[PDB]
Amino acid sequence: AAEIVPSDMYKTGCTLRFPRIEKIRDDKEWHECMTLDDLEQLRGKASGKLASKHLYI
DNA sequence: AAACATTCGTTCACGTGAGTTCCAGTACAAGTCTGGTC
Repeated sequence: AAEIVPSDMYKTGCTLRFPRIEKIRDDKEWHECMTLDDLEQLRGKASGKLASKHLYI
């Protein structure tokens, strides 16, 4: 997703911008899902934008 | 004088380069489905 933005249609209080599926993980169990704490940490890490680090070459 | 070896023009098979047709991979563009909010 491009970023995480506030919303009122979802329980987490936030929704993704431009979401798309990259892979249906057949190796991850259901209990390995993200947690609200991790989502809050990711949201606060870079002001909601999911692109933080710098391209290198 | 008679027998054997060599040479020559011919013949066949097999291999390699250039032309033509057909199909797969690639590129791009448009269509279709979806997401989010105000």
